[PDB]
Amino acid sequence: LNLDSIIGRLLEVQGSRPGKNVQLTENEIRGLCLKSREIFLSQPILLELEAPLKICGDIHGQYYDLLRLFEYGGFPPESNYLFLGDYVDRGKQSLETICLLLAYKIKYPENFFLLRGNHECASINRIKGFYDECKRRYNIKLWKTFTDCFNCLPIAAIVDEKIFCCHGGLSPDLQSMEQIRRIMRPTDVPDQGLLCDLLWSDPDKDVQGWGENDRGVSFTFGAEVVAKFLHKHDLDLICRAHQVVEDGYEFFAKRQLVTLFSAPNYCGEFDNAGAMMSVDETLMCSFQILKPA
Ligand SMILES: [Mn+2]
Ligand SMILES: [Mn+2]
Repeated sequence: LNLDSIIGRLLEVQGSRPGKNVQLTENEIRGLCLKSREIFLSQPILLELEAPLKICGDIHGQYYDLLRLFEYGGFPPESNYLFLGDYVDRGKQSLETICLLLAYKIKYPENFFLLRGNHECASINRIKGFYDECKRRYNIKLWKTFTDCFNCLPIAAIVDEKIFCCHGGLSPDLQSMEQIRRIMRPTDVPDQGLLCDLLWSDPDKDVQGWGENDRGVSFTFGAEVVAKFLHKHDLDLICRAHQVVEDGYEFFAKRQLVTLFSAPNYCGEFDNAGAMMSVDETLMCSFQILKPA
C-alpha cells in the first residue's frame, strides 16, 4: 500500500474547482479499509487522548471543506486530530473524504483519530448517499468493505481525563466508562441502548431529565443531566457533534457541553458555518471557523 502516493493524489486537487474528483483504485481503497480496521481494533473503543489537538464535527462528504479545515489547522501530523464521525452521506465527495481520513489514520495512528458517527452504519448510509457513491464510482463489494471498517470504529474519547467526546451525546444507560470499554467489535449500531445513544442523542434546553428525540431514535437530555454527568466522572466538558449549529459551534448547559459541526452551508439549504475546536496544552478551547459563503 503506497500511502504517500494515495495522500499525494488526494491532496493534489487543493485549489481546484470544488467538485473535482480523486479516483483511487479499488485495490487501494480496499487496503485503506483493511489496514485502518486492524488499527481501530488494536486501539481501545474508548480512546484516552492527550492535548494539544484539534477536534472536528460532521463532514458529510464535503471534501473541499475538509481540505480547508486541514489548511487552517495544519495538515497531519502538524496538528493532532480527533474527528467525531459522520464522514459520509449527503455531500458529493464522501469517498475522497473517508479515504483521506483513513489514510491519515494508517500513516499517523497515534496522532490522528476517528470516532464513529451514526452515518458510519450501513442501514443509514444505504439511503443517505454513500451506497450510491460506491455503486456509481466503484462497486457494492467496496461498500461492504467500508461497512466492515466502520463497524470497528471507536465510539468515544476522553481528552486528558477532562473532555468527554462522542458523536451524539449521553445515555440513560451510561453509568460507568467501563460500560463503553466492554462493547465488543465489530458491531452494527443497535436500534436502542448505550451505543445507539452515544451516536444519536441530542441535548435539549427545553427538556428536564430525559426526553423523546424527534429523530425517532434515542433520547434528548437536559442541562441537569450534563451537570450530573460531569460531576460524577470528574470531567469539565462534553464535546459532541451530530447537530447543525449556525456558528459551527454552540455551547450548552453553561458551557459544560459544546456541539461542533464542521460542514459549512450544509446540504445547500443551511446557511451555517463549520467549526473546528483547537484544544491547547492546558485544555483551553478556541475555534477555527469556515464562514458560510
Ligand atoms: Mn450528521
Ligand atoms: Mn449524526
